[PDB]
Amino acid sequence: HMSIITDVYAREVLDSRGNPTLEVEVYTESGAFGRGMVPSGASTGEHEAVELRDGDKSRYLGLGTQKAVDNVNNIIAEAIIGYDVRDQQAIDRAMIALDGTPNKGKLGANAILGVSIAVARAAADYLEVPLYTYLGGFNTKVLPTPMMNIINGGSHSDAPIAFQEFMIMPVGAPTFKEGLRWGAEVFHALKKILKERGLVTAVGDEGGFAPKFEGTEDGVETILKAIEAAGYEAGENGIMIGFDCASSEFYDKERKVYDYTKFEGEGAAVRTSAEQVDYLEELVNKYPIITIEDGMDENDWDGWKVLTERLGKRVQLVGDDFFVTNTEYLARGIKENAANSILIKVNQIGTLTETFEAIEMAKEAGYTAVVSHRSGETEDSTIADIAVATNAGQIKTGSLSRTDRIAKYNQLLRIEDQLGEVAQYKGIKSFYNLKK
Amino acid sequence: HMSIITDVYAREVLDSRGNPTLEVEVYTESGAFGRGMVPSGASTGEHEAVELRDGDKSRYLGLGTQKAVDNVNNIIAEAIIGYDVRDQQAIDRAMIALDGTPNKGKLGANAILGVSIAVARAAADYLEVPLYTYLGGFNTKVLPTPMMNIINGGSHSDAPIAFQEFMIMPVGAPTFKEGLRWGAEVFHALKKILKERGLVTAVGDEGGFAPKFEGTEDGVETILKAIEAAGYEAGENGIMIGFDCASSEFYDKERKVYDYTKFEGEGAAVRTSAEQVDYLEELVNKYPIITIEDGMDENDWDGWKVLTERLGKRVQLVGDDFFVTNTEYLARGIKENAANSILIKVNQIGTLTETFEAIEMAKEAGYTAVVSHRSGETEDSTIADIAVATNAGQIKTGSLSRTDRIAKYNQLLRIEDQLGEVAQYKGIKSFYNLKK
Repeated sequence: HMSIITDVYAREVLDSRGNPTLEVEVYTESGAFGRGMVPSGASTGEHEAVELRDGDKSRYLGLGTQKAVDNVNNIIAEAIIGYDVRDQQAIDRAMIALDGTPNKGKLGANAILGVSIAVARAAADYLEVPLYTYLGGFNTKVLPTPMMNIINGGSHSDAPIAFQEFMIMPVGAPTFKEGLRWGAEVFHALKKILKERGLVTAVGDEGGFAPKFEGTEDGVETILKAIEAAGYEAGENGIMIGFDCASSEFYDKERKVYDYTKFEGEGAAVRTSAEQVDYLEELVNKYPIITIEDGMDENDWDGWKVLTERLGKRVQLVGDDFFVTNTEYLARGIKENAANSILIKVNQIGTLTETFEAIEMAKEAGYTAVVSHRSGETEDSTIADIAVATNAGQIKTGSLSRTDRIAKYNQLLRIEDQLGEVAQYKGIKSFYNLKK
Repeated sequence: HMSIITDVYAREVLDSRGNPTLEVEVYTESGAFGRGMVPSGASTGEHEAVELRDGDKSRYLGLGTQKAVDNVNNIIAEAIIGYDVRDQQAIDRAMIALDGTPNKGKLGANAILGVSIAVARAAADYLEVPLYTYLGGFNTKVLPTPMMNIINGGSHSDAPIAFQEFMIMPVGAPTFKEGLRWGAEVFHALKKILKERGLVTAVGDEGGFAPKFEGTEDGVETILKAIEAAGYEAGENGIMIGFDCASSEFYDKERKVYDYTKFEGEGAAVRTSAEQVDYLEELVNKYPIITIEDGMDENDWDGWKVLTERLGKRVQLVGDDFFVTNTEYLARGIKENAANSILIKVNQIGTLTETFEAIEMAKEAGYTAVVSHRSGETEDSTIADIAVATNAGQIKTGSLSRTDRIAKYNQLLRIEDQLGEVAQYKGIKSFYNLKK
């Protein structure tokens, strides 16, 4: 038919670290071939694209997702059928205003993401045309600019460091074909610094470091020296650096300040709201610095003003929790009048329709839509393809430790060659409203 | 040429930890565009298969595969048109004549494997059959068995241990689905202790760790005890383990004696050839083994003849560096009883048809085969379906706590869903080399 439906199939698969996910076959006869699934991460207690799990001993130690798959696999056969897969919106938006749960799922947020992923894929590679380029008109070309990691912290790290990560960028990059070498170099060349001086024997994350390092204020030698003779200049021109500070971790709501004495030593002073801000601004003033991420909790409604009050046209700040690409919060960013970037963790936004609506809504004013990877990932590059399709601009995928991220990078380069002529990056306009 | 295997299209792509590889596409005159790619790994000198890497030191320290991509596109593009409409062997096994070198370095084992995989994974393009069905056996319904690295070693060992990598093995699940869990459950049990241990929880990109013990009257006790606490039994009525000895290396070539003062503390203990096998005689019996990779050295000829006479039905003699998956080397082991099994490395052998033929010849000599993971881990899951195609089943699949390793099962659960009705679990009686 290619326009009517009377038959489909679906199933489940495993994911990274052992959080299996969905897998649905929405083909028409033997007239379609592709794949459909979604990454995942198990949690609760927040308005995420929260994920539904089984817990039954038979369902892979209680970590199976067949129970959430059952909401689709039990009540279809030939009963509810009658809608088509060509109509992207008929699946995307006719569904939400039937359940309307606040945290994005009763039958499954990951289910509703993977299902529409399959919907998009069901004829993408059929058309013999790239996936990103055909979901509306023809207007998706830009590979999201990758921001790379150099440090990690918290319980995601082997050593006691607070800030969840520090990040640098290839702002000098001409094109992705050649640029693929730069990021791989920054990861390969993380074993030759210590000798100039005599330093510590510890290991680290996907390509960031977790050292037994005495104090936060000194984190310079392990990074700047492994910026210079990482193969590249460091200084404060030509090359940039960035940070990240795990917004919704800790807030002394009982006293209207923050705290950072969790990881500061017992001999340290009280780091505050303003001591946090001014300590980042210290490197904003006399360090090559543009990009920042997180630091302020789900509700730091007024606090998101602050990092763009005086840290004005000199930086760009990503906010995970209060933005999460969610529609209501993405609107309230305007109500606060001072948002500047957003985090687009794929399993925080749900359907692709809302994904692109919110992405364009943000990027209209210059927001850099950072589509960020997740622990539980599959062999498909659906997330980076979505980022390309929605012309997000920025992508956060850690470093080259994991082949499932290497797969995203490879698929995006394949895409670049299918494009042919895309040596594109927007220069200083990549962060846009900047003159410092 | 309405039905002639006409066109190809390869490219250069990536794999684990920033190493380039190659991807191939073969087009039929029916509507095919199929994609497929191969992992990375290279050597030189003896008969071992060899990659062709770009001489430009910029392209990943000279690890660029663009020259292999050219060997495909500028040479094979004219050697595929006009040939037979349907002939698996004639189509695929004819690349050594074109290369002119036995090790296949001039054209490339990776490129040759990609060329083969393109047509072999053309199922939905036009074959009407799955890959396992096509590659030489029609109605196989065989399922995998993981040997996984969770504790590192070998080259990383300043401690009083040597072992290159511990492989834990599941054997005795009630039915074919439950075998996956029976092997996957152990990494969680190891993590149960390691995190509270802290004794350098160094994480390798395999997904494992590198812990240390102190001495005897406990060192190994925890292997038995932790799985007891988890409840899983031990032995060929339970969980069994296998070791990658890395014998061919540790056996100092300049001295030719298994002197283990190399990795252990300086002292007295030393093992010779006539005294090594008592190492296993004391180890295996209280801590059972299932699979041993390259049980002992290749420069030790007269002395492989104690293990197969003492425990020669319980200790699988998996030969990797004894065979290098090559036809001539495998025939060597066959000719005069140097082992009883083969480790497969598809990127070493070169083609799916060569892998199938090698497994067929191993079956003819009573040798069980095992596909194995390689350093450059792909996202394409073709490399592992050949084992199910030839009923080899077992696979070395890194550590299942990561996506590079999970993707293979994420693929093969589709095969497990497709057995038919006749999949009664052979299980502990699957072996034909063992339990003669």
